[PDB]
Amino acid sequence: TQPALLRLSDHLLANYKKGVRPVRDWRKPTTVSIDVIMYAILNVDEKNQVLTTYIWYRQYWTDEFLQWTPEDFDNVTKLSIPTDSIWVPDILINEFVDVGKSPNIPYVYVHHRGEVQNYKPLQLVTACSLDIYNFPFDVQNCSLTFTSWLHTIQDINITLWRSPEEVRSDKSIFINQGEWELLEVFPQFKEFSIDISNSYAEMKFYVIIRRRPLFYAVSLLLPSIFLMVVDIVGFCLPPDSGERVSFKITLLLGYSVFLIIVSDTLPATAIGTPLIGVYFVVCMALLVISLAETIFIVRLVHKQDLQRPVPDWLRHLVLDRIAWILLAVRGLLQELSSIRHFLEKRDEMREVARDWLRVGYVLDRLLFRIYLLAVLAYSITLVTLWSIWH
Amino acid sequence: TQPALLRLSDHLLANYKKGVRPVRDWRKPTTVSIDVIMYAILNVDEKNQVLTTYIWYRQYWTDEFLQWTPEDFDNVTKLSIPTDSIWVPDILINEFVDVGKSPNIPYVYVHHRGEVQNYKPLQLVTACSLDIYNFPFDVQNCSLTFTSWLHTIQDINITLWRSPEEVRSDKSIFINQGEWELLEVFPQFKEFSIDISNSYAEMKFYVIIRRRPLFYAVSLLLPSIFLMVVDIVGFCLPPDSGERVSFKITLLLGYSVFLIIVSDTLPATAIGTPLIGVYFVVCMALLVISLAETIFIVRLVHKQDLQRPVPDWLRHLVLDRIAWILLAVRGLLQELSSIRHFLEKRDEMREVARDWLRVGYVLDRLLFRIYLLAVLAYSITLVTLWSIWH
Amino acid sequence: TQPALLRLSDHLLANYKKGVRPVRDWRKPTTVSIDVIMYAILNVDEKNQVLTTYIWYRQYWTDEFLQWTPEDFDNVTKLSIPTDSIWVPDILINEFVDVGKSPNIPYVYVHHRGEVQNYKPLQLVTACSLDIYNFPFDVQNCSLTFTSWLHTIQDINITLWRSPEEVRSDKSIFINQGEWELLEVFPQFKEFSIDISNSYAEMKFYVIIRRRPLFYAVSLLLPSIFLMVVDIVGFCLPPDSGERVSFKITLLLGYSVFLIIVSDTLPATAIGTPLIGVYFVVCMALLVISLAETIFIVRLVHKQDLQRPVPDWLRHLVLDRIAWILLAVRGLLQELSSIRHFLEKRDEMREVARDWLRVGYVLDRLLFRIYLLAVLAYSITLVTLWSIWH
Amino acid sequence: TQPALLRLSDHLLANYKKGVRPVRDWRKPTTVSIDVIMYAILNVDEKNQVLTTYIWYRQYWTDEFLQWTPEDFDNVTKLSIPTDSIWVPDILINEFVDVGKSPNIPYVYVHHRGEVQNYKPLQLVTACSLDIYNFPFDVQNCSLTFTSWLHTIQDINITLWRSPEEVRSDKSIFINQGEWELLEVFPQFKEFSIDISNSYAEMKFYVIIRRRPLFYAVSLLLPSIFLMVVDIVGFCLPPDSGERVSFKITLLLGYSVFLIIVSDTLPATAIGTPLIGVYFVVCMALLVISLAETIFIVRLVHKQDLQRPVPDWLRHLVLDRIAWILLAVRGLLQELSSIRHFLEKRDEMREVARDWLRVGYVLDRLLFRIYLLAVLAYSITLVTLWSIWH
Amino acid sequence: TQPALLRLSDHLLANYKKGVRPVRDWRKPTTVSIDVIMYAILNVDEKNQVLTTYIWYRQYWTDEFLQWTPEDFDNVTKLSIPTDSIWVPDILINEFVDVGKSPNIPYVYVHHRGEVQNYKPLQLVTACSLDIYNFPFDVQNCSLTFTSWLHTIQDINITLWRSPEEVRSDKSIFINQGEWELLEVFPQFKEFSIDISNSYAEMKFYVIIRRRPLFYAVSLLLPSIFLMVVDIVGFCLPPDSGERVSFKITLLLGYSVFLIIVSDTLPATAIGTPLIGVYFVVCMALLVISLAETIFIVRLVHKQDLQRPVPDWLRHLVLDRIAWILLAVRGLLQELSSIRHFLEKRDEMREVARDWLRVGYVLDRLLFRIYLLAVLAYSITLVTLWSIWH
Ligand SMILES: O=S(=O)(c1cccc(Cl)c1)n1ccc2c(N3CCNCC3)nc3ccccc3c21
Ligand SMILES: O=S(=O)(c1cccc(Cl)c1)n1ccc2c(N3CCNCC3)nc3ccccc3c21
Ligand SMILES: O=S(=O)(c1cccc(Cl)c1)n1ccc2c(N3CCNCC3)nc3ccccc3c21
Repeated sequence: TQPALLRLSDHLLANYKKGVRPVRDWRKPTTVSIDVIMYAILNVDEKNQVLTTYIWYRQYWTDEFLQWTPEDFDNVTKLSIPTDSIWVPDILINEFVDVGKSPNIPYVYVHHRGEVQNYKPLQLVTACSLDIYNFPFDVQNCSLTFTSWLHTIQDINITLWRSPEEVRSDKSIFINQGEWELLEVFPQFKEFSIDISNSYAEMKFYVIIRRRPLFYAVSLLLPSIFLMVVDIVGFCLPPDSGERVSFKITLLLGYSVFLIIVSDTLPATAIGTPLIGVYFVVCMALLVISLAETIFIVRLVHKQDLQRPVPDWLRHLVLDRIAWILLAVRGLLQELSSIRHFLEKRDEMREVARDWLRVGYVLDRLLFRIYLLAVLAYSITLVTLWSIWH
Repeated sequence: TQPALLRLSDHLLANYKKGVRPVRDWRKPTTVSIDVIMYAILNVDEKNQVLTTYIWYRQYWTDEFLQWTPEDFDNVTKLSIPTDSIWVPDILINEFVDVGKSPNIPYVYVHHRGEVQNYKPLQLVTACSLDIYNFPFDVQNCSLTFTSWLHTIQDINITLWRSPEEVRSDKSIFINQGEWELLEVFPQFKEFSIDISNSYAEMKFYVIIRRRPLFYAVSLLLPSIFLMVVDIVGFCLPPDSGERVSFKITLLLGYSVFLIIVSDTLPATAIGTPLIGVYFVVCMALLVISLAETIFIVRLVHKQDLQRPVPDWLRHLVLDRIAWILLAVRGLLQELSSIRHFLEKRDEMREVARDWLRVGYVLDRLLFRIYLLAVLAYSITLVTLWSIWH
Repeated sequence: TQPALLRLSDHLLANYKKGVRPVRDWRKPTTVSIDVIMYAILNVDEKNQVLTTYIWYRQYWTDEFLQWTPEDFDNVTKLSIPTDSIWVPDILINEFVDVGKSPNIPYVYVHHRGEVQNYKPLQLVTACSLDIYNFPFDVQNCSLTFTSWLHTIQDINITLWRSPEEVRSDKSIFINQGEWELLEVFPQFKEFSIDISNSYAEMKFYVIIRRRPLFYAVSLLLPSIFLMVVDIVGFCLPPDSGERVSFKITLLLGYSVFLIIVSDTLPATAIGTPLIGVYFVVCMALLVISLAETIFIVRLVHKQDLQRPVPDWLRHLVLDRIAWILLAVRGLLQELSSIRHFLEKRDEMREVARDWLRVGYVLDRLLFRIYLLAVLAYSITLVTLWSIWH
Repeated sequence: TQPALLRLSDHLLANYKKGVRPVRDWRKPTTVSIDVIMYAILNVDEKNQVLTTYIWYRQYWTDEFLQWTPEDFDNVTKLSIPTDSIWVPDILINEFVDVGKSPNIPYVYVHHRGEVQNYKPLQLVTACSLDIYNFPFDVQNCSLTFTSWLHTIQDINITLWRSPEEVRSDKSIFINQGEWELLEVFPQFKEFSIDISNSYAEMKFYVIIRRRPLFYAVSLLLPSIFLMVVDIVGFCLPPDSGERVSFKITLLLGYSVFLIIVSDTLPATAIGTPLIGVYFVVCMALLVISLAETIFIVRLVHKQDLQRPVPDWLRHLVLDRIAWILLAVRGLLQELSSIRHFLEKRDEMREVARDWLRVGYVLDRLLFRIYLLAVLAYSITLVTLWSIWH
Repeated sequence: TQPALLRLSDHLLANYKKGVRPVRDWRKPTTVSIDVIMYAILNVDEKNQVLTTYIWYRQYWTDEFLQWTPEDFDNVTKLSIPTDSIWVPDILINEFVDVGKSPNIPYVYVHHRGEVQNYKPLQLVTACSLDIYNFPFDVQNCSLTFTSWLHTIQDINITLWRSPEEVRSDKSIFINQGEWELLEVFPQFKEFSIDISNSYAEMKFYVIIRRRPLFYAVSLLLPSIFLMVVDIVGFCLPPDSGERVSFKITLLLGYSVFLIIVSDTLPATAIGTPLIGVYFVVCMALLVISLAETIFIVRLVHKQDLQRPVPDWLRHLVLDRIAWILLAVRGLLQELSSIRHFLEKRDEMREVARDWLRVGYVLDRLLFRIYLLAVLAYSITLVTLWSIWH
């Protein structure tokens, strides 16, 4: 007479207590079968070490009070029952540090043998240990531990809806083209217990994610390479021009402000700084070495009246070995003699300055070649290190 | 006797179970008809790849328990019933990554034949794949998938309130003068199923939005064009002035800090960087070429005592082809001869410096003309590329 | 015997259905009277085009079930009834894009003739079209539309508690000394309908707000005026000092970084950039013109050995019109003749350089006077434009 | 037989209506006594003019239905009753602009004569007029107004739990070592009414808070003093060095970027800018005056061939008053005469340059002393202004 | 017949009042035992002085109404009861300034003797006094005070689940690899009372946390050390080069912008600035002393025509003590005499300049050695200060 669904709901939900664990025998536990599918990785924050993810969570447990024979209710084998009208296990993650805002699913499926299926999306804000030692190429290993917060293993036990390999290989609906790439979700079962009898069943899903380094390529490689290129270009200025040192100090200031600004996007952790800091300080050291070379050559070639003739050893070395590597008539005569003396003194000072300038030019050429070779070696080493990771 | 609305509500809502799917026959599904109208696009986030929109959502389904004959209730054909007192389908979006804060509508309209109409505004925070390859002019294609989270197609099915063309052409109440322009909302129906029998009905609304490029015109074109203009202006400084290199390095530092600052507003994605990065690095390369030309000409024209006479080939080439393209009396005599020798040496050095300066000036003029032509060609290419898109 | 309030509440709220529209005749609508008073303008966001305001909202409608005769209840004419125990119209704003967090008022006043008065504070996050074409002095015109989300005009109709002039003139409790100044709140009634019979009653309150320009006076006028002042000061440096160009380029870099930083506080919209951008780029053009003038004069006065005597036309023009507007004895003789020749050549080069320097100085004086006049004219024009708006 | 608490709760809460104002006579009001204790000042935002505070709020009113004789219930004189089971006045603050997240207290104490005590912590986000005219040393005067949102003075009246002096002197549990120091909380009672009969009782607590200036001492005084010190140091460079103007312009750029950056932490209001802006622009004007003095002296001492002998008046003044304040033999003769003429011309130019350099040096010394005296006077004035405030 | 759990729940929760404190005798209090385990320190905020932590909180109290004999219910000794169906003490923290978002645990364990165990995770936003006097190495001492907000010690009393040593030594599940290291959690019991009879029981957990200084090592030590190194490198430039002062001022500008930027990450408090500010201003003073030395030596060695011969005392001192520490024939003769006079004057000026340059060079060498020794002493002092803390 009455609709089958209405009669079934009246038969089930009448005198049904939602605060009672649904077992006819209190000794057996309610085995909750669990399944997790990753949807998206909303945020990985290396500063506070929290991982924000969106997952599709489903679970099913056998409710021994929501049972009926289909033949008495017009052959209905399953129906939807509100989640607030039945007992629901309190399965939640240990790693929680903040409650996620997720849509509330008001209905759950109940079968004629008691199986209750609960589908629900969950947004998770979980704490994790984020090691950024390989920051541009780091692969993270985050853990999600689903366990009952109160019930022991003798009340609520947790298993997997699907085989572990199927959960591992599930990468169908994951949002992929973001910053973080999901590798696998590995489920593992352990019994957490710090007491002889208080054993708690937990299910650990090791969410393994790999960062995509192409995000930071333009941000990191381009400015440093550009500034080394302009350093090489500016090395060509003559040392005695009087502007080479200004060029070098301006370039060093530019690199310093670049490093200080990029430090806002480079994370840090307690165990250690990311390894690319070593490369950045190596580039800083190369720029400082270039500046020191410029200052030394400027010292060599600067023309001041205290200059003395180039020593024999320095002259021979630089200009040979390094080069091959690379009556009132008497009263009238006195005034002319004095004028000639002054001109000779000026000419001798000019010649000494010329010799020092030649030595400085040869040394500058040699040191520029050495610096170019060092820069090429550093770039080749970086390229060959990047290649093996590919 | 009693008011018609009160009697109707008592007749309907008495012994009415809100946890039961409203069908007299459990085999037929409840066909939920759906309609979506876009109101505003609150935020498009290219970093986390989430789209925030506000939509006006209405749905109607046939409730087979909320039926009456109007003649028995003073000819009432419809009435408002609280949303919490009736069964409501759990239609929600798959793309959800965060629950939106939207006003709660407490009433729904119910007709005398069971049709229940639910009007509700929804704020959506949905994940989408944002491709910014054409960042200033990119058109996005975001999907909204409305489906029942639990019920299969044999329980809840989804259709459209209006024809697909009407939903596509709906741009009436959309907030238009913002950053993002709505092109169309294209509805499509698919059956999502990863099981033989567990088929789920879904309705996909492809929200297609086009960015307005005029937002970033002042931010991008103006600084680069201004810095190229000042580069052209500063190219006029004489190479031997001793300040041209300082001008060029200061300009390069300014452009570098501009690029680093503007990188904070330029988004990036895993698949690739926006194409305007190519244009920006081309402008950087042009500035670097200008600096290298300045340094080369400074090398040519710098006056130092090691200068040798201009070679025959270089002199002929630059100054012709490129130009057309563009007794104690004897003792007295000795001192005078020495003075004349010193003056002649200084004059010869000055003349050699003059020849080198002339060659450098001619080369600088030619290279300035070439650089101006290259800049004009680049600007014309950019303008003609912008024209075809208009 | 029993307290009058208890008896009255038992008489009213017993067998009272809160899901029924309170009319004895379903044909007549419930006329809801609305009054709105602005408290504060929490935030006006020109980027996402959302307006955040706090208002004091009160409404009253005639409930035909909450009626009694005072003489039967100890002459009680009004009482407070919980808001959750009575029917409340679902009046809410169309412009909503996010739900506002506002305190919940648990009680409403009910009179003996059915009038139910609902007082409630509301925080509103509404979308609006913000035109910043006159950004420092722009007056905004935001609309708040109160209407029933579900009920048509035949069920719920909306009017005004007070006359439109009284609502317009209400500026008593508004927080005034903030950034935004409230001009008026203009109420207007319209019938929103996109169907023959589905007519919806709405009440539009045009919130008109004017920005106070004194916020940005120090932020905008002071840096630009200061940098023009230092440009005028630095124009006094001699062109041949060798540091005027460095001064000008440093000043231009400072103005560029100022503009880039201040762009973070200058909003932009799709329809167009704020008009003060024109003034800012005019200041940029004036600085660039100053730099170009400095470079031109440096070109004129720079002393290099390729200098030729000043042409007759240029000399006459600049130095008149612009100025008015503003035997071994023979062997001994040969060496002396050669020395005299060298000294004469050097003196002639020095004299040519002196003539060119004089011409450059006169031209620099004239162009400095012209630039000062142009700057004064620009400042006077800005002051006059500001005065007429006052 | 039964427990005393259970019997008392059954006697009280049975047939008890929580929607009725608890008075046997509706003519008398429920006098709510209010006490407020400040816990912490979470945030004072001068931009949006909102004050965030945490307070400990307690109130007690006489409930005439929750009365019993202790002798009938095992001498129980008080008990805890859930807040949701009794009538609670809707006392809330007018100044609210956002609802505060505060813990919910589920129990209230009820005495045997009806006194109901409600203890609750409250987080308040209230709008206030923040005058920052004395920004580093400003004392704010914020108002908290507790009143019933609906009930008039004939229904709910408000008084103080403690005497006003006790509320004023309460600074025990306030968090003190933060940025803001609490001076006093002054309670005042007023009757808010804009109608003859609609009088509302309100209680205003004037929260008076004084900012601690030691927060911004390092941020403001240190950079300006340091840049003044380096300005004084750089004033010692010789004017003819050719780098003094570059030093001054670099220093000016540094101060400009410092001011622009510190503007991000200096708030502004509609009524007026903070007074320390005057001091900052005075420092800026001092730096500009130093730059102008440097440029003027550079103009005086610059050596160019157009220099003319120092005028008699300038020479006398600067160098006295300011200083005290601080045959082929004839053919042979012609060539020597010409050489002597050239040397004499060069020597005369050098002597004129020397005289101008001496005048410039004396003037530079005098102006440096004047500038040092002005800087010392400004620093002394600032110190003596700070002393009187201490 | 019926399931044991259902019968037990019916026996307990029937006619059970959840608003009544569960004691058969109202004179005895409900002794709540408290245990707290720290999970993670989400955020320590020194600006607003708030501490955000996640803790695992469990409590148990004896409910005298939830008691049964196991033999009558199939030997059930414990069961799970919903938290909303029983009386729960209102234990919450005094230090709260904002409510934390934590998962809600819906079940609590109840034993057959009345013991009710409540497990719950809590996110705490508590105010604390953060002293950053030793900012890089500071250890904080934050207090968490658990007490009943309403009930006095005669109603609810608080003790510890475990011994204080066990609570102190608990560092098992704390997230350790973050910025903050947990030292211990020290529980202490006090009776808070400001009245003769209104005594409140409270339990204080002194959360003691130590910051890990390795976070800021790269951010602080590296830039200052690098800028000192480049200062030492640039000290080698010859004083008469004309670019040493420009190098020094550019370096000072770089250090100034570094300090201004790093001030954004250096917190400040009312009681005092962090001690590393002293070291930073010492580095500033060292750089300023270097600049002043450079300016002084530039003054000494600058060549201008007003130079006078080096005084006897200065010459002797610097060049000895500091060095050891480190007829028409007559008409023909007149012209030659005049030429010789001019050449002699120029030579004498050159010789005076040479002597002054020698003195300046010796003084510059000595002062560079002194500055290097001072820098080495400062670095050694910093290293030895860091060693003793290790
Ligand atoms: O044995 S313990 O007292 C213990 C003793 C010493 C070190 C440690 Cl680390 C633990 N203990 C065991 C589980 C557990 C728990 N969980 C119950 C199961 N679901 C998650 C919450 N919360 C707690 C909250 C506060 C204090 C203790 C506990 C606790
Ligand atoms: O007389 S008024 O209409 C009036 C007329 C003209 C200017 C002004 Cl400023 C007020 N009026 C008086 C109190 C009051 C009120 N409070 C009731 C007491 N608790 C706080 C809220 N809310 C309102 C909300 C909207 C409109 C009016 C009011 C209002
Ligand atoms: O004696 S007091 O009036 C008092 C008098 C003078 C200075 C001080 Cl500092 C207190 N007083 C004692 C406890 C207490 C309290 N707690 C009850 C126990 N749990 C936490 C909240 N809230 C309050 C809220 C407002 C006003 C007073 C109190 C208060």
